[PDB]
Amino acid sequence: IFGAILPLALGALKNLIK
Repeated sequence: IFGAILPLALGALKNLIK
């Protein structure tokens, strides 16, 4: 759940900034 959504988004972020 949140412990899976929060981390996922945390990565998507890296996929945005790089």
